[PDB]
Parts: sequence; C-alpha cells; structure tokens
Amino acid sequence: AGAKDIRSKIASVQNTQKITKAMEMVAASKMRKSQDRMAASRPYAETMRKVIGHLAHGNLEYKHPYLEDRDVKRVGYLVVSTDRGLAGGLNINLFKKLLAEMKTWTDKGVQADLAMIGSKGVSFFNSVGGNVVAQVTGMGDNPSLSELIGPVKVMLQAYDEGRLDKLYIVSNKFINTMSQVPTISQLLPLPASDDDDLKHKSWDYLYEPDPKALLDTLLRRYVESQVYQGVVENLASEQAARMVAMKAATDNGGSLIKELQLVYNKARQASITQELTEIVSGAA
Amino acid sequence: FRDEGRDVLLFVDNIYRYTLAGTEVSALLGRMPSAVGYQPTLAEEMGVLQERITSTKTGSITSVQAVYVPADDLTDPSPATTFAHLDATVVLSRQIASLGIYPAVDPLDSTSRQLDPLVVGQEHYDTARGVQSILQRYQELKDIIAILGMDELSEEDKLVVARARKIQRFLSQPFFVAEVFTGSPGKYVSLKDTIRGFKGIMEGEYDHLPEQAFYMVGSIEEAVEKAKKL
Amino acid sequence: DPLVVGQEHYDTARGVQSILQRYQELKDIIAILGMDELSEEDKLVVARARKIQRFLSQPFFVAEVFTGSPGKYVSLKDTIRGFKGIMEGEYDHLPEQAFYMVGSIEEAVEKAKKL
Amino acid sequence: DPLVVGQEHYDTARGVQSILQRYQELKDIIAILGMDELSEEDKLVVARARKIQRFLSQPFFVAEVFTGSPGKYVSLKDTIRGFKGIMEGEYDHLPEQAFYMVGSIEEAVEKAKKL
Amino acid sequence: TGKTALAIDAIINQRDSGIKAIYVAIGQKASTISNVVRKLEEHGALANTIVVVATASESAALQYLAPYAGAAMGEYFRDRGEDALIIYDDLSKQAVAYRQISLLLRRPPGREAFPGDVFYLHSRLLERAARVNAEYVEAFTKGEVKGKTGSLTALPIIETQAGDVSAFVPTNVISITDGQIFLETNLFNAGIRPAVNPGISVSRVGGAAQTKIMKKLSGGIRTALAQYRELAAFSQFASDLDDATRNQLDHGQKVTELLKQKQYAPMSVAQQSLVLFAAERGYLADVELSKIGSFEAALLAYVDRDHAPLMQEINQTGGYNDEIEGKLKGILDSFKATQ
Amino acid sequence: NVISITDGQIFLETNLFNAGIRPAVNPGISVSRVGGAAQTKIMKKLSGGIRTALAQYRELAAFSQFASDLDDATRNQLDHGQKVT
Amino acid sequence: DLDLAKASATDQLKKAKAEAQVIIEQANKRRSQILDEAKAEAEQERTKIVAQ
Amino acid sequence: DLDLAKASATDQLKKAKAEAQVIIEQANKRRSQILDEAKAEAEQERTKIVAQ
Ligand SMILES: Nc1ncnc2c1ncn2[C@@H]1O[C@H](COP(=O)(O)OP(=O)(O)OP(=O)(O)O)[C@@H](O)[C@H]1O
Ligand SMILES: [Mg+2]
Repeated sequence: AGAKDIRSKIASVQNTQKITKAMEMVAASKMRKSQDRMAASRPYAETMRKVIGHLAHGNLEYKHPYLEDRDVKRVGYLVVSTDRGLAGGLNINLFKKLLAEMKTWTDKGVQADLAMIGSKGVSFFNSVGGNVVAQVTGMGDNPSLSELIGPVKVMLQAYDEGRLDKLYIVSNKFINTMSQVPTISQLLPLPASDDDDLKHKSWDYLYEPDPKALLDTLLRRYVESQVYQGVVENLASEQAARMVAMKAATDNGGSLIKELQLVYNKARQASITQELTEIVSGAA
Repeated sequence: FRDEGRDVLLFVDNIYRYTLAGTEVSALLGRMPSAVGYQPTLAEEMGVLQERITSTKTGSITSVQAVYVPADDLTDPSPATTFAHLDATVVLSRQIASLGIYPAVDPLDSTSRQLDPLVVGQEHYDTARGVQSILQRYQELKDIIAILGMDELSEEDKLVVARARKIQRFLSQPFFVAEVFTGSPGKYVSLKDTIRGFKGIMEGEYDHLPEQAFYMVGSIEEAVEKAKKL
Repeated sequence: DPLVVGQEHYDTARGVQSILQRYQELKDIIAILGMDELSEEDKLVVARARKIQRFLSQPFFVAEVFTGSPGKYVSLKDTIRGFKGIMEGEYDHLPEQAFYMVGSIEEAVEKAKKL
Repeated sequence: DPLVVGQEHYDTARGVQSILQRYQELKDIIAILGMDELSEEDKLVVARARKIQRFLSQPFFVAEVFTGSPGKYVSLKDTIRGFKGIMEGEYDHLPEQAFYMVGSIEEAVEKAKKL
Repeated sequence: TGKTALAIDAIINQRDSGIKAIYVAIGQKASTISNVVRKLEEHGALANTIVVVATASESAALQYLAPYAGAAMGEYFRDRGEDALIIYDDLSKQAVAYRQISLLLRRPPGREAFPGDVFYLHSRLLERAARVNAEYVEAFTKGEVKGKTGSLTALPIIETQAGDVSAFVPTNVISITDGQIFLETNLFNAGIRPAVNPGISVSRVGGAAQTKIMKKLSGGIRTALAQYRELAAFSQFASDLDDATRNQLDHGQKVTELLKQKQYAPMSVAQQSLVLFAAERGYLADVELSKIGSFEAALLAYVDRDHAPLMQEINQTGGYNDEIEGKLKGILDSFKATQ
Repeated sequence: NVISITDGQIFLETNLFNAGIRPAVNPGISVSRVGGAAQTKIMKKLSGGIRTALAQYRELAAFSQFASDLDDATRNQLDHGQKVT
Repeated sequence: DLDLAKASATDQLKKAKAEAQVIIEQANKRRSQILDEAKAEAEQERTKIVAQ
Repeated sequence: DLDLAKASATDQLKKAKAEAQVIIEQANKRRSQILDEAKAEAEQERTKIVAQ
C-alpha cells in the first residue's frame, strides 16, 4: 500500500469516470443527429428498391448483367467500420460474421474481394489476410455519398468487367435505441420479389431514350443509394454502442473508487496506529 | 423530567466532541491509546452515555444526536462505535433544499430499523417500501431522461414519473417557525393521515391533481382544498 | 533449474509464469474498459491464461467429502504435456469450464464433449 | 517578480508553468482513452508541451563523463528568447529531439537542420 | 500558494477603515519578515498595524506564546469599542513549538506526539475573537463610550502537507473556526492567483457579513461557477452541444478569468461591485476573449475619468436600488463605446 | 539508509522476473555514479546509447498502448527497445 | 431609389467622420490625463522618499 | 453603393478607433519612462543626503 500513491490513483480514477460520463453525453447527441439523417435517407432508398422490385417481374423485358442470376466464381463485400475505438465490439462482431461467410465460400473454392469504408476494417483485414481491393477512411461526423462513390466505382468495374459475379454489403442494423445486429445482404444481382407483371399504367417511357443506357444509369443509382443508407445506419449504430460502452466504463470506475477508498482508509488507520505505538513504546 | 412521567427529547450538539474530549482527558491522565489513537475505554464511555437514554415503565428519553464522521471514513472507530447505538438515521441534503422542499430530508438515505412490518404494521411498512422503490426508480429515469429525452418513455413510465413528482412534493411541510419565512400557518400531520395520503398517491387516487397542490399543503385533505382553489 | 529438473519442465513452468503475469497486467485495463479494447493477441493470451488457471485445479481424494467428485492422481509427464499443449494453442477449441476440476488433459477433452 | 526580473521574463515563466500543468492532467486521459480522442487544439497543446519539456534539458561540463558529450552554458536572455519562441509557435514545425540536450534556440535550429 | 500574500493584503486594505490590524509572524525567517515590513510601509500604512515577530531562532516558549500576546493586544481594542483584525501566520508552527515544550517536560504524548490539550491550545486561542455587544463594552469601558460595539476578526493560517486535510492540527483548527479560505496548489501553479477554490471554501456566517450591493451582485457568481465546474470537464472533448450549455460553459470560463488580480492591488467596494455587475448583467458576454484584464483596467480608468460621483456614493453607502441599477447600466453602456 | 550510502543501485523486481526478464534489472531506477569511468573504452562507447534507449523506450511503451497506427520514428524506437530488452 | 441611396450614404459618411472626431478627442483627453497624473504621482513618490 | 457606404462607414469607425489606440499605447510607454526617471532621481538623492 502507501497513502500518497493510493490517493493519487483515487484522483486519477475519479477524473477518468467524470470524463467517461462526458463522452457519453457527446455520444448521445451524435446519435440524435445520425438518426434524423437516417430518417431522411430511408424514403429514397425504400422507393428505389420498390422500383427495381417491380422491374423484377415486368413484361416486354430485356437482359442486363446486374439482373440475371449468374454463377459465382468470386464474391465481393462492401464493409463498413468505424475509424475509432471505445465503441464496444460492434466492428469485431461484424468482422467475425463476414469471416464466417467468407470461410463458407472458401470451402467451395470461391474467392472474396473486399472493399472497406473504415480504418478498423482496413487494419483488421490487412493483418488477417483478406484481399482488400478498395478502401476509404476518415469520412467524418457528417458522411457524404460523394467520397464513398469511389470504392463503389471500383467494385462496379470489377463486376462489369466480368470478374466479380456476386456482391454483398455488410452493416449493422439500427434495430432500436439500445439494440443492433450485424447483417450480410445481397446487393448487386437482383434479389427475389413476390409479384407478376403489371400490364399497363400511363406511358412506357422506356423507348423514348435508349432502354439499355437508362437502365444502366438507374441501377447505378440503386446500388449507390443502398450503400449510402447502409453507411448512415452503421454510424447510428456506432453512436449507440459507444454510449453503452461509456456507461459501463463509468460504473466500473465508480466500483474501483469504492474499493480503493477502503484500501486507503485501512492504510491510514494502520499507519497512524504503528506510528503512535512507536511513540508510546519509545517513551520507555 | 423522565421521572416526572414525561417523554423527553435530548439534543446532543455533537457526540463526536464528547468522544474526542474523552480522548483528550485520557491522554492527560497518561493512559495508553488504542486503535487509531483513541482512549482505551472508548466503548465503555459511549455505552455509559447511551445506555441511560431508554424508555422506562414510566417516562422516556428520546434523543437526536448530531454525528460527524472523521475523514469521511465510515469504518473509523468513532463512527463505527456510534452506529452500534443509533436506531434511526436522518440525512439532510443541500440538493433537496435547493428545490425548495423543506424539511430537506433525503428519503433514500434516511433509514430506521423500526421500519419492519411486525414493528410498525404491515400497511405502513408496505407503503414505505412502495414510496422508497418508486422514488428510486424515478432517480434512475431522471438520468435516462437527461441523457436521451422524454420521447423515449412509455405511458407506464410517464405515469411513474408523474406520481414520483407528486410524492416528492407531498413530502414537504410548512412549519410554525416557517410562518415567518413563508407566511404559511404551519401544520401537524398525524401518522395515519400521512400514511393515508401516500397510500392514495401510490394507488392512483389524486392522479388528477396538479403537482403544486401537494407543496407545503400539510395533509392530503388540504391538498384537495388547494387544488379546489387552484 | 534445468540442470536438475530438465529443460522441458523448466520451459513449461516459465511459460506458465509469463502468460499469467501478462494476464495480471491486462486485468487492470479490462477492469475499466472491458475486453473489447484489447489487441487480438492480448485476447488470445487472456483466453489461454484463464484456461491455464482452470487447469491448475485438481480434485483430491481427501477432499471428496466437501465436493463429491472422485479424486485424481496426476503424473509429472501428464501435467507438463497438458500445460505444453495449452501454451502452444493445441486446445484453443475447448471451452474454459472443461478444464475445471479435471485430472489429465484427456479428461478435459471428455468433459468438453458433454460440456 | 515582474518588478524584480524583466516583465517579459515573468510572463514567460508563468506561461511555461501553465502549459506543463495542463499537460499533466491530460496524461492519464490520453493514456487510457487514446490520443485521437483529443481536439485539434488539444493536440497542438500536447505537441508544444512535449517540445517545451524537452527544451528544459541541458548537458553540463561536469556531467560530461557520464554521457559523452560537451557541456553547454546558456545566457538568461537566450533562454527567455527560446522559450518565448517555442510558446509563440515559431518552432512548432521542429521535431521533439531538435530541442533535446541543446543550448540556445539557434543551436536548436542548427540541430534541426542536421536532423 | 499565497497565504502570506492574502493576509498582508487584507492588512493593507485596512489602511482607511477604523479597523486596526495585527500581523503575527510565527517561525518566519527573519529576512522574509523584513521584506514584508518594507512592503507594508511601502504599499500603504504600517502605522495601523502591530507586528509581532518570533523568528525560527528564538526559544520555543516565545514562539508558543507569541499569538497569545498578539491576542492580548487585539483584545485591548476589542473591549475599547473599536474593531480590529489579527492574522496568525502558520498556526501549525505554534503547534510545533508547543509539541517541543510538552515533550521536553515529559508530558504524555498523543496522536502525532502532540500533547493531549493541543485542541485546548488553539480553541482557547481562537475563541477570544468575537463581536461584542454595547452593554459589555460600555460596562468594560466604564461608560467612556455608550453605544458602540467592538470586535476582533481573526484570520489564522495553516499549512497542509501535500494537501492532507485529515491531519490532527488542521482538523482541530477546522473544527474550531467558522469558514475557511482553501487555497489549492494546482490552481496557483496554473497562474490563477489568488487560487481560492469554490465548493470546498465556505463562510459559515453567510451573507449577513456582506454589504447590500456586494450581496446582490454576488449571488449568481456562485451558481455560474458551480455550473462551470461540472460542464468544463465535458468542455475539453465536446462540440455540437446545446447552446444553453455552450453559453453556460463559456460564461463560467470568463467569470473564472475575471476573479484574479495582481498581488498588491486592493479593490474598493464600488470597483468590485461594478466589475461583478458587468459580469452578471452580461456586458462581458460579447467580450469573452483574452482581453478581459485589459477590459477591466480600461473600464476602471474610464469610470474614474468621468463617473466618480457614483463611486463615492457606493463606497460610502454600499447600497443598491433601482436608480443605482440604472446608473450602473448607463456607465457600462457608455464604456462599451470606448476602448 | 543503505540506498543513501552506496555509489549506485541495481534493482531486481518480481514483475520483471515473472515476465521472463532475467536478470530482472530495471533501468531508470538503477544507476552507477562512477558511470562511464568504470568501463573499458569500447564498453563505455557502446553502453552510452543503451542507457537512454531503454529508459525512453518504457515511456513510449506506456504512452502508446492503444494507438493502433503510429509514427514510424516512435515505431523504430519501440521496436528497438523491444530488441534491446 | 438611387437618390435615396446617395442621401443615406452621405449621411453615414458624415456620421463616421463625427464619430472619428469624438473618438480621437477622447484619445487626446486620455493622453493629457496620463501625462499629468504621471507627473503628480512622480512628485508624490519623490516627496515620500525624502521624508523617509 | 449602399453596401459600399456601409462598409466604408464601418471601416472608418475602426480606423479612427485604432488611431486612438496608438495614442493610448504611446501614453502608457511615456508614463513608464517618466516614472522610472523620477524614481531614479529620488533614490539617488536619498542615498547622498543620508550619507552626508
Ligand atoms: N495574485 C498573485 N499574483 C502573482 N504572484 C502572486 C500572487 N499571489 C501570490 N503570489 C506569489 O506567490 C508566492 C508565494 O506567496 P506567499 O508567500 O503569500 O505564499 P504561501 O502559501 O503563504 O507560502 P509559504 O507557506 O511558503 O510562506 C510569492 O512569490 C508571491 O509573489
Ligand atoms: Mg507565504
């Protein structure tokens, strides 16, 4: 033991607990901003996916590489992550689940191409040994699709030059203010829908310009919108996880204070007793 | 005064000073010190003081004793010895006083070991348990409301918060000395009256009154009068 | 000392001490921040140190009254084999509770089968 | 005292002490929570604090046997000038060791050129 | 940390009050006492102060009984119907002298080897400082004066070691007194001098000791600083905050900046009053930057230049009312036009 | 008392011994006042750098527990301190 | 409207000139105050020194 | 021209205030100078008068 050093540790832990409380404040405010931005993003992606859903079952159809169900030789993943710590184990769980599915493809002899949106993902997968083909880091407090387009542009080129056959996006769903889950979702080759063809409503704009080029542009927009909503939702999840972790750290700091103080009190009492015993005995 | 058959109140301005003066006298007499430097007869002197404050077949002496804990150490021999004799603990709070609630007694830290169903009565005991738990739950929801906001709460959660506010305000009381400080005439609430009031607030009656109806209003039957005017 | 006890025994004991000392150092980080902020290597050593601590236990014959478990006698070769196996990660796939109150490492594997 | 010493001298000393006091409180903050939790102004303060705490060091003629370097004597005016320059940011861009174990601030920029 | 400085500046500020002053130097080294004496005559009047000196080279009995002799000298004024102010520098060193005396006489030792009656040393030393009613002083003075009330204010000084407040002598003195001015060290090293610390430093006599204008203009300073303490911890690593909290934080930071001043510059009640008024009514809210010291100096210079009558009235009365409130508003409004 | 008397100290620590650093010498808490005079010229020359290197290595190692990426000047000193240890 | 713009502009320019006159006049007042107060303070301290 | 007149008025105000500022700072320098000179004069007189 020792009185001054224990009291120094008590002061330091007190200060750290106060700081963790403040960091919880910051995390909560950032979550508010992130969730309202998510609310803005939701309708646009929702409507666009409804569009492509009805295109999944239309008549007077024609082929498109992003539409057909081609075989899988290699798989692409668009991975979102934080660039910061103190967010609990969100990134770890998402990385583990992606590693599980990538292992499943590796069993089948199917290779994985990875594009990272965060620094933690870059570090984790370059040190573990995943083939990072694209990467962007440090997006900022307000993220924008403009900077994220580049990695998506690379992945799109990988698909449209024929090398990449199936493409997935991985992100954490903002299920609630206090609950989230990591997910892997089918992105580029169009997923299934429940419908039959709607024969007619208004005018078939299709052949006013070229159908192929316009459909190309539309599916570009579709993939970009999906990616943007995923990123925004993951930032909301990040703020939630950080606030939970900060609360836990605050409680643990209080727990250490209430015990270091017992050690300090016993130390003070014992020291005073020893010194007084020396004085009284030395009187002789 | 006890032998006259009365129930007397004995106020001790500080018992810690009695203990410390005992230490000083023992040091002057030259006797060897114990523990953290206290007198060898600390427990005996404390017992001699405390054992005389009891109820006799006629008359009684109840005592309120101001307690200071050295170095905020609840294991220090003077606090540890003193607590062995206390039957109840009343804590006064600057935070409660800042809200304007008087007397500024914190209900969560104050305790009494008379508060058992077979000692005070089952109804009174369960009422006290309900009040204490409700105020504790409000103390947690207050942190949550500060951090996130009131939009997160459910209707049950909101109702608990409202009833807790009403209870907190019903704890206040106008004193006769508080006439000069506030103008309120001052009142004396019986045990059954306060039990009935807090039972009523807990079980949902007077949920339709405003929370300011309970502030410094005395008994619940006067809270309804204040709400009638309000 | 390796001159009297042998090099394999000496190395195994020193490795156990090293791992457990590192675990003690990591405890104070874990206490405030939890296990998430550690390096992956640090998490590996945490898992192996916890498994080592569980494997140090042993049900004695003379303690069969307080517990109910049958007693166990373990030879030196068995115990150095077990700790050498844990240190180099041969048994990374088993849960921690498999190592609690078992004898040789084989017994821990059997316990892990029934969890 | 600003009366006993140059008023400039007093302000320089007060500023150095203020900066180093502000660093000590951040020591444990950064140690547990991480460097990048800081604001950019805080990170600027951290940089200047480390540079200042290096510039306090000095080789002595009588401490030459222990280290293997010549001894340095700095005039008071030069000391005030160097610390004023560091606090005002005139040498923000030099590395930490450019101030370590040197004499006047001119010697600091010479060693910075060598670095 | 400025204990001696605060004491001697109080003494210096009693140049023109009817309050006589006494400075007791216990264990102080001789040359420091000479420096303080030259400062006292240099920055004001030593004619109003009795200086009791017992350096480290004199016998333990003399040091032990120096504060009691000073107490007798102050008690003269106390019971003559006049007010006085006494400072006991390093009461801890008096306790040390008493320890030495007791141990050499073979008396039984106590907690920190101090004799059993060390509490009865400082307690009977300090309980002689009091305010006295008219009947006592009139009977004592045998009717020389009829209606006045004398007093002896005391400002003892204690040195803690590494800031340990639970030591025997400090805890005895803290129990004996009523209110303490706690001078924290890391605020002094930070340059915030004087380094008083709110929250731990209190005044048990309350606002009944303040004059009315100082009482009205100081109630919100307590609240602003209290809010600042907790919100500033959050300040260092936060942005995009609620503007109410932003303003609360920033106003706390600047009111903390305001409450600091040079050593030998004492401030009259009117000057302090108008500076606190500028802080409280928000005239600093748009000037929340490093200039605050120069701003205060310029405000004082301007007010001296053209609005002296209010200064005289406030210094004489200490009163406050609506007309005074509006006149202060006018002064600040006019000053904001100037440098 | 004994620490006050001698011309130097060599500190042996339980933590270092358990960690596997044997002999368990702690630099920065152990010094030799005779210093470079008590060495052959070659040993003087070479030991001069080691003394500062280890002491500042431990400071960097404490200061950078959690920064995943780092400036490679401090990376060089960190790795070199590990090598010398 | 252009006529109004010119009129208000001239008024504002003249107002700025008047404010400049007043501000610089207060600067001169401050200078005189500082100079003569410094002289008086110097004499006061000198007389105190010879008295001492 | 309306906005240019606004800018001109603000600029003229600030220029006049800075030109007052230079006077103030020069006066401060002069006060320090004259106080130092008077202190030296009185102090040397003290020395020689008390010696004689
Ligand atoms: N407001 C201030 N501005 C500048 N310096 C100050 C101020 N207040 C005090 N000081 C300085 O603090 C130093 C210590 O002052 P002081 O002697 O009053 O402290 P103390 O705590 O009583 O010390 P000690 O117990 O050593 O005598 C001095 O150098 C003094 O000039
Ligand atoms: Mg002092």
